[PDB]
Amino acid sequence: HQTHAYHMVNPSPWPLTGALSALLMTSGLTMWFHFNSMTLLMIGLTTNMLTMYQWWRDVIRESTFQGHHTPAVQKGLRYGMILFIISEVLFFTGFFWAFYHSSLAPTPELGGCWPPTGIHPLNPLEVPLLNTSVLLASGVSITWAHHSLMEGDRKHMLQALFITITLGVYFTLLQASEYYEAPFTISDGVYGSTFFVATGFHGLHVIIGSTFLIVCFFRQLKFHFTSNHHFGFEAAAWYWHFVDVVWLFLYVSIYWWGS
Amino acid sequence: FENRVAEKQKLFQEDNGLPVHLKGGATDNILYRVTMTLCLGGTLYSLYCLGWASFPHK
Amino acid sequence: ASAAKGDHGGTGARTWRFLTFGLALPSVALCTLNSWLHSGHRERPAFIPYHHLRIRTKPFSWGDGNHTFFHNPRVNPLPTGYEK
Amino acid sequence: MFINRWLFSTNHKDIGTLYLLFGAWAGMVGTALSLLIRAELGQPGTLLGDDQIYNVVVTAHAFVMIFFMVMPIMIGGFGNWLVPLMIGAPDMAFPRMNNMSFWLLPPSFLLLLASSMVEAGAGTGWTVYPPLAGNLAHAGASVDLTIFSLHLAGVSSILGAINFITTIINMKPPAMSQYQTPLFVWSVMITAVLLLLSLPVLAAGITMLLTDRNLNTTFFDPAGGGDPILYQHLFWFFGHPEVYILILPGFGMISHIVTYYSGKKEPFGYMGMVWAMMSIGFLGFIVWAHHMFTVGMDVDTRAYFTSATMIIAIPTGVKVFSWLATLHGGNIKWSPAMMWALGFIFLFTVGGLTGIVLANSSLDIVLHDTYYVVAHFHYVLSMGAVFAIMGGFVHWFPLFSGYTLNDTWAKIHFAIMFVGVNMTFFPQHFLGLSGMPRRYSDYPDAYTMWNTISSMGSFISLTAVMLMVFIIWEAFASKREVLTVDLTTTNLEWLNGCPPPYHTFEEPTYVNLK
Amino acid sequence: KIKNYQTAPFDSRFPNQNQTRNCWQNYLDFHRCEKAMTAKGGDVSVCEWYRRVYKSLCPISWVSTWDDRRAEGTFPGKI
Amino acid sequence: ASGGGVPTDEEQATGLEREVMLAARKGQDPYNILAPKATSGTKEDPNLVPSITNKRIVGCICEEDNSTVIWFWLHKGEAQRCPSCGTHYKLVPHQLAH
Amino acid sequence: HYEEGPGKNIPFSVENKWRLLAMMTLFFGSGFAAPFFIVRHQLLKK
Amino acid sequence: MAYPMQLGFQDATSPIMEELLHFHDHTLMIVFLISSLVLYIISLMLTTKLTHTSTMDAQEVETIWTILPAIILILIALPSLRILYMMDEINNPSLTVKTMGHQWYWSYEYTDYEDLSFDSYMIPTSELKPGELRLLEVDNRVVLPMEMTIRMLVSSEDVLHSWAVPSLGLKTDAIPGRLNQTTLMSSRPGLYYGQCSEICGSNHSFMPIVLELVPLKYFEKWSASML
Amino acid sequence: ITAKPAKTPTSPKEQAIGLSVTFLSFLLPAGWVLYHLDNYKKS
Ligand SMILES: CCCCCCCCCCCCCCCCCC(=O)OCC(COC(=O)CCCCCCCCCCCCCCCCC)OC(=O)CCCCCCCCCCCCCCCCC
Ligand code: HEA
Ligand code: HEA
Ligand SMILES: CCCCC/C=C\C/C=C\C/C=C/C/C=C/CCCC(=O)O[C@H](COC(=O)CCCCCCCCCCCCCCCCC)COP(=O)(O)OCCN
Ligand SMILES: CCCCC/C=C\C/C=C\C/C=C\C/C=C\CCCC(=O)O[C@H](COC(=O)CCCCCCCCCCCCCCCCC)COP(=O)(O)OCCN
Ligand SMILES: CCCCC/C=C/C/C=C/CCCCCCCC(=O)O[C@H](COC(=O)CCCCCCCCCCCCCCC)COP(=O)(O)OCC[N+](C)(C)C
Ligand SMILES: CCCCCC/C=C/CCCCCCCCCC(=O)O[C@H](COC(=O)CCCCCCCCCCCCCCC)COP(=O)(O)OC[C@@H](O)CO
Ligand SMILES: CCCCCC/C=C\CCCCCCCCCC(=O)O[C@H](COC(=O)CCCCCCCCCCCCCCC)COP(=O)(O)OC[C@@H](O)CO
Ligand SMILES: CCCCCC/C=C\CCCCCCCCCC(=O)O[C@H](COC(=O)CCCCCCCCCCCCCCC)COP(=O)(O)OC[C@@H](O)CO
Ligand SMILES: CCCCCCCCCCO[C@@H]1O[C@H](CO)[C@@H](O[C@H]2O[C@H](CO)[C@@H](O)[C@H](O)[C@H]2O)[C@H](O)[C@H]1O
Ligand SMILES: CCCCCCCCCCO[C@@H]1O[C@H](CO)[C@@H](O[C@H]2O[C@H](CO)[C@@H](O)[C@H](O)[C@H]2O)[C@H](O)[C@H]1O
Ligand SMILES: C[C@H](CCC(=O)O)[C@H]1CC[C@H]2[C@@H]3[C@H](O)C[C@@H]4C[C@H](O)CC[C@]4(C)[C@H]3C[C@H](O)[C@]12C
Ligand SMILES: C[C@H](CCC(=O)O)[C@H]1CC[C@H]2[C@@H]3[C@H](O)C[C@@H]4C[C@H](O)CC[C@]4(C)[C@H]3C[C@H](O)[C@]12C
Ligand code: CUA
Ligand SMILES: [Cu+2]
Ligand SMILES: [Mg+2]
Ligand code: NA
Ligand code: NA
Ligand SMILES: [Zn+2]
Repeated sequence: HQTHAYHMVNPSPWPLTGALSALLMTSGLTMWFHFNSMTLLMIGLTTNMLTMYQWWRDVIRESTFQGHHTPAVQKGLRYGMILFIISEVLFFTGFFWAFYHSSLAPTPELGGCWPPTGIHPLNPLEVPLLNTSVLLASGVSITWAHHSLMEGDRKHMLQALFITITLGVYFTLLQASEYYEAPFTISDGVYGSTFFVATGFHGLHVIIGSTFLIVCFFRQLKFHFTSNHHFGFEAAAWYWHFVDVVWLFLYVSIYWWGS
Repeated sequence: FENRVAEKQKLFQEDNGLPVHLKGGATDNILYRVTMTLCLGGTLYSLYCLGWASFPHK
Repeated sequence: ASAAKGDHGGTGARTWRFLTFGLALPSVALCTLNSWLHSGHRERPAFIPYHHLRIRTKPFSWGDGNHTFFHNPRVNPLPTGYEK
Repeated sequence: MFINRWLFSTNHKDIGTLYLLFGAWAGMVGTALSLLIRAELGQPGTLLGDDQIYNVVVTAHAFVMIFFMVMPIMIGGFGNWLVPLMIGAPDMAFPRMNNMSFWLLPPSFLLLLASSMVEAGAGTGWTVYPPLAGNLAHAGASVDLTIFSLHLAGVSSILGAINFITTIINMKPPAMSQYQTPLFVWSVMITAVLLLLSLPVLAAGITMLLTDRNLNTTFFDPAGGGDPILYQHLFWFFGHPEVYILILPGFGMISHIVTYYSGKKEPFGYMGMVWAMMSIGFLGFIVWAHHMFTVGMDVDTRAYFTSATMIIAIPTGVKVFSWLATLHGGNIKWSPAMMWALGFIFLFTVGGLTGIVLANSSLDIVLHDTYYVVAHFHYVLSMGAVFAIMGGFVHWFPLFSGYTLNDTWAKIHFAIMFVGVNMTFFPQHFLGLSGMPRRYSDYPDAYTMWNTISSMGSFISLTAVMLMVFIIWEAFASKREVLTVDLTTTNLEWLNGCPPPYHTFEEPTYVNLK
Repeated sequence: KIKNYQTAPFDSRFPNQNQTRNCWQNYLDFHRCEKAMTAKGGDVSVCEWYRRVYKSLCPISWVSTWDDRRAEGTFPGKI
Repeated sequence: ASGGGVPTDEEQATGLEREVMLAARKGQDPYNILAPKATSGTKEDPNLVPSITNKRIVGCICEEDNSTVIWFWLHKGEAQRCPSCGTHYKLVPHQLAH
Repeated sequence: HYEEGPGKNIPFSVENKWRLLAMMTLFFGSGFAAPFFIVRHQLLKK
Repeated sequence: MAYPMQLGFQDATSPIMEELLHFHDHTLMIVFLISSLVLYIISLMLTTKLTHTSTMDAQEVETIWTILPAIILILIALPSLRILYMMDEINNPSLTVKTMGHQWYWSYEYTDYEDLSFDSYMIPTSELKPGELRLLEVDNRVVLPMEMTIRMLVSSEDVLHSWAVPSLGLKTDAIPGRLNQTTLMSSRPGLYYGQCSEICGSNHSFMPIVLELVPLKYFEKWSASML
Repeated sequence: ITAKPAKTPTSPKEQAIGLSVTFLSFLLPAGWVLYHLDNYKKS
C-alpha cells in the first residue's frame, strides 16, 4: 500500500494500440500517396480514434469514478498540458517562419513582389474579420462557462459552453466555405502553400479543440465536474485560448499584413 | 438528467481485480478485442504492403 | 481604437455573461451583417498560365490527379485554364 | 502475465529496460552500416555501387545511431531507470503515456527500414535537404517513409520530454529543491526542454517537405517562390539543439561516474555544473546557422554565428575543469566505468576544440562538407556520447540486473574500443584539411593512405562491439549476484538493492525542512 | 559614355553574396527601357548599360526562360 | 440568473482524493504531501519519522542549502544518526490509520 | 504479483545460459546482419 | 591538389588562402595547448595516493576557468573576423564567370562580351591519359586569367551542389533559383582542382572542378577559340 | 562493489564457446553477403 499521493496506473494496452495506429496512419498515407490505396489509412484512422476514446475514457474512470486525481496528480497534469501547448506553439512557429521567409523576400518567380503576381487575396475585412470576432467571442463565452462552473451554476455553465462550441463550429463552417470560395489553391506557389498549410493546421486544431469542449459538455451533463475539480474543462479552455491566439497571429500575419 | 456518479464510483471501485480498461464489463472486452484485432491485423497488412512495395512491378 | 468599459468589483460569472451577451455576441452579429452585405461573387480575372501558379510536380492522390482538394470550377482554373 | 508486463507496462524500470534493449539492437544496425561505409572507402575504387546506395547507407547510419541508439539509450533507458529512483518518486508522472513513447520507436524503425527496401532508398544525407530529397530527384516512397519515421520518433520524444519535465518538477520530495537534485536529473530535464522546443520545428519543416513532395506545395521550390535554404534553417534550428540533446545526458552520467569512482560524495562545483548545462541548453538555440556558412549568407550574419557559437566553450569548459577538480584528491577506483569516463573527458575535449575551429566561418569555408567535420562530430559522438553510454552501462548494469560484469573483460573491451575509434577518426582530420569531401563513395588517389587506416580502425571497433555482446552474455551466464555497493548515502538509486523491487518508494522518503 | 565596359561593377544596392536580385533588376530595367524607347520611337541604344550588366550577371537559362515567358504573356514582373 | 446543480468535492470526491481531502481538514498528512518540520535532532529530541513498515529511507540535508542530500535506511528501534552530520532520527511505525 | 529479483525483471529467460546464448545471437545478430541483406536486396534489383 | 599522406591544408594559391593558413596555425596551436593541458591534468589527478575528499570550495577557481577561456576565445575571434570581413571587402573584378551545377557536371558561362559557355565533365578513369589524376581531371577546364580579380557566380539547374577549390579557399553552394557570388584571385599560373561539395545524388563523387590559370592574352585567345 | 561467487560458473572452455558463437553470429552472415557481392552486382 502506498503512502504517497501519486497514481500507479493499471497496465494498459492503449500505448501499444496508439503506437500501432501511428504506424498504420503513416504507412497508410504512404500507400495513399504512392500506391493509390486508402485501405491502411482508414484502418489507422479507425484504430487511432478507438485508442483515444478508450484511453481518455479510462482517465475519466480513474479520476471521476476511482478518485486517483489527488492535488499532486492534478498539478502534474497541469504541467503536462502547458508543456504540450508549448510544443504546439513551436510547431506553428515553423509555419509562421516559412510564411515570413517567403513573403519578406519574394523571389523573381513571384514577380519579385508580395502578394505574387496573379494572386488575389481574400478581403481581410470580410469573412476573416468575422472569424476573428467569432473566436474572440468564444474566448469570452468559455470564460463565462468557467466562472459559472466555479460558482456551482450547472445551467449557465452548460449554456456558456454550448455557446462556445457553437461559435467554434461557426468558425469551422465559415472557414470551409472560404476554402471553397478562395480563387487560389494550395498549388498556387508559396502563397497558396503557406496560406493553406498554416490555416489548415489551425483549422484542424479548432476541430480538435471543439471536440474537447464537446467531451467536456457531455461530462458536465453527466455531473462529472465539481465546482473545484474539473481539470478536463481547464485544459480544454487553455487549449481553446491557444487556438484563439494562433488565429489572431494568422489574421494579422497572413490575412492582413500579407494581403 | 440526474447525477449518477455515485453508481459509477461503486462500479469502478468494485474489488474484482479487473484493470481499469475492462472494469466497465463485457462491452470493454469487445471494444478491446476489436481495437487490438484491427491494430494487429492492420500491422500484418502493412508488412505485406512493405513486402509488395519492396520489389519492382512491371 | 482603445477600450472603455469599466466594471471590476470582483470578476464573476455574471460579469462574463454580461460581456458575452452585451459585447461579444453583438460584435459577431455586426460582423455577420457586414459579411452578408459584401457577399456576392467577384468577377473572375483573365486566366494567365503563370508558371509559379497551378503547380503540378506530382498528381494529386484523388480524382483525376489534376484537381485540388476543394476545387471550385467557378474560380480555380486548371493548369490549362477554366473548365467549361 | 508476459504481455501485461512487457507490452502493457506502466512501470518506469521495465520501460527503461525495453529502451535499453531497443537501443542495443539499433546500435548493432548502426555499427553494421558504419562498417559498410568504411568498407566502401577502405580501398580506392568502387565496392558496392555508386553514390546512391552508398548514401542510403550513410543516411541510415546517422538516423539509426542518433534516433534509435543514442536517444533511446540515454533518455528512454537511463532516464526512465534512474530519474524516478534518484528523486525518490514511485514512477514517472504519466506512466502509461511513457509506454507509448517506447512503443512508437519500433514502428519508427520499421518505417526507416522500409524506406531503404523500397525504390532505391533515401540517399539524401540525414539532413534530407531538397531538392535532392524532393519528388523529382527522389521520386517514390523512400523519402516519405523517412519523413514518417522522423514524425513518429519526434512524437515519441516530445511526449517523453513532457513526461520527464513534469516528473522532475512535480515529483521530488516536498523538501527537496531543484538545487538538491542530482546532476543526471538536471541533465535529463534540460535535454527534455530542448526536445520540447526543437522537435516541433523539425516536424514543421519535414511536413513542409512532405507536402512539397505530395500536395504540390512549393515551400522549398523556387518555381513557386519557395527556397531550399528555408528548409535548412528549419532543419538546423532543430539540428544544433539535437547535438546538445545527444550529449547532455552523457554529461550527467559522466558527472555521477567521475564522482563515484573518485570516492567523492558530490561533484565539484554543483551549481556551476547546473549553470553550465542551462547555459549550453540556451546558447544551443541561437547558433544553428554555423551549419550554413557556405550557403551565401550576409557577412554580418556569419560574424554573429561565428561569435555566438564560440561562447558555448565557456560553460562547457567549466564542466571539463569541474570533472578534473572532482578527480582531484579522489581515492581513485580504476573501474571500467571510470576508464570510459576518463576517455570521455579527453576525447570529448578534442572534438569540442575542433568544433571551435569550425565555428570560424572563414576557415569553415574550406572545412565545410569535408571530413574535418566528420572528425569533429565523431570525436564528440563516438568518443563522447558513446563513451558516456558505455560508462553508464557498465556502472549501472549491476543495479539494473542484480549481476556483476567481469571487470577484466570490461577493461579489455574499453582498451580495444579506445584504439579502434581513435584509429578510425583521428586520420579524418588530415583528410578534411587536405580537402576530401563528405558523402563520397570514392576519392582521389592521394587520400588513400588515411582512408585505408580509418577503415582498419573501424574493424577494431567492430571487434570491441562483438566482445561487448559476449561480456553481457557472460554476466547473465555466470550469475554473480550483487551484495554490497559503496557510497549509497549519496547515490539513492542503489539504496533499494539490486535489482530494486518492481515498486520502489511506495512509501516515499522522509526529508525534513528544518 | 562608360565604354570599355569590362564587367558589371560593384553595386551598393546589392552588396551581399546573393546576387539574384541584381541580375533580376537589370533584366527588368533593360526591358522596361527598351519598351519605353521603342514606343516613343526613340533609340534602344540608351538601354545598353542595363543590357550589358544583365548579360554579364544572369545565367543563360534564366534569361532564356524569362524571354520565353515575356513572349508567352506569363512573365510575372512588371514591364 | 442564479441556480445550483454542480456537485462539490465534499459531496463527490472519492478514493484517494477524498482521503487526502478529509485528512487535510484534520491537519493530517498520511500521504506525505508536505515536508515534515525538523526537531532539534538530539538523541533526546530526535526527528520522528512515521512509517507504515519497519524501515523507511531518510534523506538528510545537513546544512541549509547543501546540494548534497545524505540518504539512509532508518529502522525501527533505537534512534539512528545521519552518517554525515549526526542528526538523530527515530522511526514511529504505525498502520495507515495515521 | 510479477517475479522479482535477478534474472526475473527482464523479458528474456536467463535460466539456461546456452538457450540464452542462442537468443542473444539471434537478437544482436539479426540487427547486425540486416543492413548487409538490405544492401544485397538493393543490388539484386538493379 | 592534395598529395599522398598530406596532413594539412593544400598550399595557398590566393592571398586569402594564405591568410587562412596563418589563422589556422594560430588556432591549432591553442587547440594543441588546451588538449595537452587537459590530458596532462588528467594524468596528474590520477597519479597520487594522496587524498582530499572533504568538500571543496569552487568560487575562486571558476573565475580562472571562465575568464581564461573567454580571453582565448577573443584571441581566436579577432583574427577570425578580420579575415571574414577582408574576404567581403569590395575589390572591383575585371571579369565575371558563372558556373551552373548539374547532375553530374558543371557548366560555365563567360558572357561579359560574347556568348561563351560549355560543359565540364570528369574524365573517366578508363580514358585518363598517362599521368593524369583519377576522379579529378575534366574534359574542358575553366581557363581564367592569372593575377586578376574574378567574380564567380554560382547556381544550379537541378539539386544542390557546391563549387569548391580548396587551394584558393573557395566553397560556394550552388542553389537553384539563387545566384551566389564569390571572388577568385590566383597569385600563380597552373591547375587548381576542386570537387562537388554538396551531396547531389548518384555521381556526387564524380563532378570535379579544374581551373587553368594563364596570362590574360592566353585567356583571351582561348576565349575567342571557344565560341 | 562486492558480489557472490557465480551461481552457474562459466569455465574458460564455456567462455571460449560463447565468444566463438557470438563472433560467428556477427561475422558469418555479413561475410556471406560480402563474399557474394560480385554475384549481386554482376546480375
Ligand atoms: C588525439 C587523439 C589521440 C591521438 C590518436 C593518434 C595518436 C597518434 C598521432 C597523434 C599524436 C598527437 C599529435 C597530433 C598531431 C600529429 C600530426 C601533425 O603534425 O599535425 C599537423 C597539422 C597541420 O600540418 C601542417 O601543415 C604541417 C605538416 C608538418 C609535417 C612534418 C612531419 C610531421 C610528422 C608526421 C605525422 C605522422 C602521422 C600520424 C598518424 C596518426 C594515425 C592514428 O595537422 C592537423 O591539424 C591535425 C589536427 C588534429 C586536431 C586535434 C588535436 C588533438 C591533439 C591531442 C594531443 C594531446 C597529446 C596527444 C597524446 C596522445 C595519447 C592520447
Ligand atoms: C555530441 C554532439 C556534438 C556536440 C556536443 C557538438 C559540439 C560543438 N560543435 Fe558540432 N557537430 C555535430 C555534433 C556535435 N557538436 C554534428 C553531428 C555535426 C554535423 C552535422 C552534419 O552536418 O551532419 C556538427 C557540426 C558542427 C559544425 C558545422 C561544421 C560544418 O558543417 O561546416 C560546427 C561549426 O561551428 C560545430 C561547432 C561545434 C562547437 C563549437 C561545439 C561546442 O559545443 C564544443 C565546446 C567544447 C569545447 C570547446 C571543449 C571543452 C572546453 C574547454 C576544455 C575550455 C577551453 C576551450 C577553449 C578556450 C576553446 N559543429
Ligand atoms: C551517434 C552518432 C554516431 C555514431 C556513434 C557514429 C559511429 C560511427 N560512424 Fe558515423 N555518422 C554519424 C553519426 C554517428 N556515427 C552521422 C550523423 C553522420 C553524417 C551522416 C550524413 O552525412 O548524412 C555520420 C557519418 C559517418 C561517416 C561519413 C560518411 C560520409 O561522409 O560519406 C563515416 C565514415 O567513416 C562514419 C563512420 C562511423 C564509424 C566507423 C562509427 C563507429 O565508431 C561505430 C562503432 C560502434 C559503436 C560506437 C557501437 C554502437 C553502440 C552500441 C552497440 C550500443 C551498445 C548498447 C548498450 C550498451 C545499451 N560515420
Ligand atoms: C449565420 C448566423 C449565425 C450562426 C450562429 C452563430 C453563433 C450563435 C452563437 C450562439 C448564440 C446562442 C444564443 C443563446 C441565447 C440565450 C437566450 C436565453 C438566455 C437568456 O436570455 O438570459 C438572459 C440574457 O439574454 C439575452 O438577451 C441574450 C441576447 C443575445 C444578443 C446577441 C446579439 C444581438 C443583439 C442586437 C443588438 C445590437 C446592439 C449593437 C450595439 C452594441 C454596442 C456594444 C439573462 O436573463 P436572467 O433573467 O438573468 O436569467 C437567468 C436565468 N437564465
Ligand atoms: C476549417 C476548414 C477545414 C480545415 C481542416 C481541413 C483539413 C485539414 C486536414 C489536415 C491538415 C493537416 C495537414 C495539412 C495539409 C494540407 C491541408 C491544408 C488545409 C486544406 O484543406 O487545404 C486544402 C487543400 O487540401 C489538400 O491538399 C489535401 C488535404 C488532405 C490531405 C492531408 C495529407 C496529410 C498530411 C499529414 C501531415 C503530417 C501530420 C503532421 C505530423 C506532425 C507530427 C508532430 C485547400 O484546398 P484547395 O482546393 O487547394 O484550395 C481551395 C480553392 N477553392
Ligand atoms: C583545462 C582546465 C584548466 C584551466 C586552468 C585551471 C587551473 C586551476 C588551478 C587552480 C589551483 C587551485 C588550488 C587550490 C588548492 C589549495 C586548497 C587546498 O587544497 O586545501 C584545502 C583548502 O580547502 C578550503 O578551505 C578551500 C576550498 C577547497 C580547496 C581545494 C579545492 C580547490 C581545488 C582546485 C582543483 C583544480 C584541479 C585541476 C583543474 C584544472 C584545505 O585547506 P585548509 O587549510 O582549510 O585545511 C587544512 C587543515 N589545516 C588548516 C589544519 C592545515
Ligand atoms: C487592436 C484592436 C483594434 C484595432 C483597430 C485598428 C487599429 C490600428 C492598429 C494598426 C495601426 C497601423 C495600421 C496601418 C494601416 C495603413 C494606414 C497607414 O499606415 O497610414 C499612415 C498612418 O498610420 C498609422 O499607423 C498611425 C498609427 C495608428 C494609430 C491608430 C489608432 C489607435 C492608437 C491608440 C490605440 C489604443 C492604445 C492601445 C494600448 C497601447 C499614414 O496614412 P496613409 O493612410 O498611409 O496615407 C498616406 C497618403 O499619402 C495616401 O494617399
Ligand atoms: C480530425 C482529427 C482527428 C484526430 C485528432 C484528435 C481528435 C480529437 C481529440 C480531442 C481531445 C479530447 C480529449 C478528451 C480528454 C477527456 C479526459 C479528461 O478530461 O481527463 C481529465 C484529466 O485531464 C487530462 O487528462 C487532459 C488530457 C488532455 C488531452 C488532449 C490535448 C489535445 C490533444 C489533441 C491531439 C493534437 C494533435 C495535433 C497534431 C498537429 C479528468 O480529470 P477531471 O476532468 O478533473 O475529472 C475529475 C473530476 O471529475 C473529479 O471530481
Ligand atoms: C504523420 C502522421 C503522424 C501521426 C502520429 C500520431 C502518433 C500518435 C498516436 C497518438 C494516439 C494518442 C492516444 C491518446 C494519448 C493520450 C495521452 C494522455 O492523455 O496522457 C496524459 C498525460 O499527458 C498529458 O497530460 C499532456 C499531453 C497530452 C498529449 C495527447 C496526445 C498527443 C499525440 C500527438 C502529439 C504530437 C502533437 C504535435 C506536437 C508538435 C495522461 O497520462 P497517462 O500516463 O495516460 O495517465 C496518467 C494517469 O494519472 C491519468 O489518470
Ligand atoms: C483487421 C485487419 C484489416 C486488414 C485488411 C486487409 C485488407 C486487404 C484488402 C486488399 O485491398 C487491396 O488494396 C486496394 C484497395 O483496398 C486495391 O487496389 C486498388 O484500390 C483502390 C481503390 O480505392 C484503387 O484506387 C487502385 O486503383 C487499386 O490499386 C486492391 O484491389 C485490393 O486487393
Ligand atoms: C564488415 C563485416 C564482415 C567481416 C568479415 C567477415 C569475416 C569472415 C567471415 C567468414 O564468412 C564466411 O566466409 C566464407 C569464405 O571464407 C564464405 O564461404 C564462401 O566461400 C567458401 C570458400 O570459397 C565456399 O565454401 C562457400 O560455399 C562460400 O559461401 C561464407 O559464405 C562466409 O559466411
Ligand atoms: C436538460 C438540461 C438541464 C440540465 C440538467 O438539469 O439536466 C438543459 C439545461 C441547459 C440546456 C442547454 C443550454 O440551454 C444550451 C442549449 C440551448 C438550446 O436552445 C437547446 C440545447 C442546449 C444544449 C440546452 C440543452 C438542454 O435543454 C440543457 C442541457
Ligand atoms: C549565483 C549562482 C548560484 C549560486 C548559489 O545560489 O549557490 C552561481 C552558480 C554558478 C555561478 C557562475 C559560474 O561559476 C560561472 C561564472 C564564474 C565567474 O567567476 C563569475 C560569473 C559566473 C557566470 C558565475 C556567476 C554566479 O556566481 C553563478 C551563476
Ligand atoms: Cu554535385 Cu555533389
Ligand atoms: Cu551545430
Ligand atoms: Mg554543405
Ligand atoms: Na477551473
Ligand atoms: Na570506394
Ligand atoms: Zn545530515
